[PDB]
Formats: sequence, C-alpha cells, structure tokens
Amino acid sequence: DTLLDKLLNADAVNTVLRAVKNTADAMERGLIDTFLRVLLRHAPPCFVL
Amino acid sequence: SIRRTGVKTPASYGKFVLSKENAVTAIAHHAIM
Repeated sequence: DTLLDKLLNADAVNTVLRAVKNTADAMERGLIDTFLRVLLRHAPPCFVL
Repeated sequence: SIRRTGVKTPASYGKFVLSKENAVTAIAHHAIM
C-alpha cells in the first residue's frame, strides 16, 4: 500500500524472528540445563569413587 | 433554503491501511480467508 506498511511488515518479521530467536536459544539452553542436571543426578562424588 | 444536493464525500478511510475493501468481512470470515 504505502511506504510505511513495508516497515510494519519489517517490524513483524523482526519480532517473529526475535521470538523464534528466543526459542532457538532457550530450547538449547534447556538442553544444556538438563544435560548438566542429569549429569549431576548420575555423577557420584569423586571422593566416593 | 435547505435543499437536497449531491455532495462529494470520500471513499475509503486509510491510504495507510490495507485497502482490501473487505476489511470487516474478511476478518469476520477469518476462520476461512
């Protein structure tokens, strides 16, 4: 339509890219998280070993 | 003094908005585009 709805679509694509950015960060943050927490809930004390 | 007269009035409301010309019926159809 105009010169500014392209900027509106730009903000639209930018905020959905930011939201999928938050997911593709925090999903893998949780992957790191539960790998560490599972490795704590398997790894015995070194002094026991 | 008062008379019936053809008077110019505009058409749409936004050049800045989508001029789809549905604009009410489309979003009321929004289950199907």
